[PDB]
This record gives sequence, C-alpha cells and structure tokens, in this order.
Amino acid sequence: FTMDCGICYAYQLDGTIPDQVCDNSQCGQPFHQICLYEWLRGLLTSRQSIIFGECPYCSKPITLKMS
Amino acid sequence: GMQRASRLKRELHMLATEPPPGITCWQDLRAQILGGANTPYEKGVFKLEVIIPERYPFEPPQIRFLTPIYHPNIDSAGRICLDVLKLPPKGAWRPSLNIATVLTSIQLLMSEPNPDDPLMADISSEFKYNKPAFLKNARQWTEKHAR
Ligand SMILES: [Cl-]
Ligand code: NA
Ligand SMILES: [Zn+2]
Ligand SMILES: [Zn+2]
Repeated sequence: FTMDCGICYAYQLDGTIPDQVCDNSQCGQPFHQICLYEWLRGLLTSRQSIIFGECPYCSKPITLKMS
Repeated sequence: GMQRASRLKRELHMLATEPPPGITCWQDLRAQILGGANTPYEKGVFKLEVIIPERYPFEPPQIRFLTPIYHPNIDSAGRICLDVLKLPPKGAWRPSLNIATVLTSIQLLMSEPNPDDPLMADISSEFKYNKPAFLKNARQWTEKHAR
C-alpha cells in the first residue's frame, strides 16, 4: 500500500513517485514533482528561487524543490 | 499528457463503481443528472457533454447541458456559469476537484440557483421576484424537454 499523487491520481509518473508532501499536518497530500510544478507555475501566487505556492488541497503554503 | 490518462483511468472507474447519487458519467464523455426531489426539475433526465481538455487536470473540464433546462445560471445553449468550471483567479478550479465533484456542483446549482451570477437575466429576475412563476416555467420546461 502506497499513495497516489493528489494531482494526477497515479502512483508512478515517468519513473517518479509522489514524494512531494504537503507541509500542513491537517492535509499532507502527496504529489509528484512534475505535477505540483505544472500546477504552481501557472499560479500568480507562486514564487521561484525551489518554488513556493499553495497546496491545491488545503491552500496552505507548500515548497517544491526540483532536481 | 500522462497525467490526463491516469486521471481518467481512475475517475472513470470510480464514476462506474461508486458515482454521486443521481449522477452518472461514462466514456468525449457523457454525463447524466437526474432531476432532484423537491426541485422543479424533478422527474427530469438531463444529458450533459463533458469534454476533458488536453491539459486536464490543470484545466477544468468543459461541461454543457445537452438537455434544455430553464435556469438562471444556464443559458439556452447549455452553457453553465459556475466558478469551478473556470481557472483562477476569476474561477475556482484546482486539481483537488474532479469530474465527480464538478458534476455534483452542477447538481447542487440546479437545486439552488445563484441569482447573483445570472446568465439569463430574464429568468434570473423571475427567480427573485416571482418564485412560483419561475417554478411553474421550470416544471413545464422539464416536462417538455427532459422526459
Ligand atoms: Cl477518483
Ligand atoms: Na470549463
Ligand atoms: Zn502526479
Ligand atoms: Zn495541503
């Protein structure tokens, strides 16, 4: 048992797994790097240095480090 | 577009195994919402068109009524005025939503019209100032086109 990405509903995507977990303890939704990035990049509230945006579930701050 | 497929793979299976009450959706996509009890659309069957865009789920589904319906937020062409059907900041779509929830939202919209977000100004005014007249018209519209 292991959990699907909260965005694409799949476990494996391009050989990656949903290892991007929401900071918020009241949420904790897992995401693929690819999926979370694809969603955040189009959001006006996002910032990039590493990328910051909102959890697509709880709307709380979320941090995504690309590799 | 691997994400579009994985979404549809799970959503279609779930829509087939445990769909929202009064709602069905099957492979473009076809959706059906049964008219709710204690609504003027009761005993009406409403067919819908559900187009899944290439960038789904990063973009909202495109849903229109195929069945004519008499409603303040739904035009004669089946177009639906609903925030979850549009991207931010103007809209409220996000990947946490899906086909089932959007359809449920449409089902809820049918039960509780939004007079503050009218697509049909005439129908919208009637809903506010002559509820019974609106209900009467919606009933007849349902009998004529939805069954
Ligand atoms: Cl699902
Ligand atoms: Na849409
Ligand atoms: Zn994913
Ligand atoms: Zn979250």
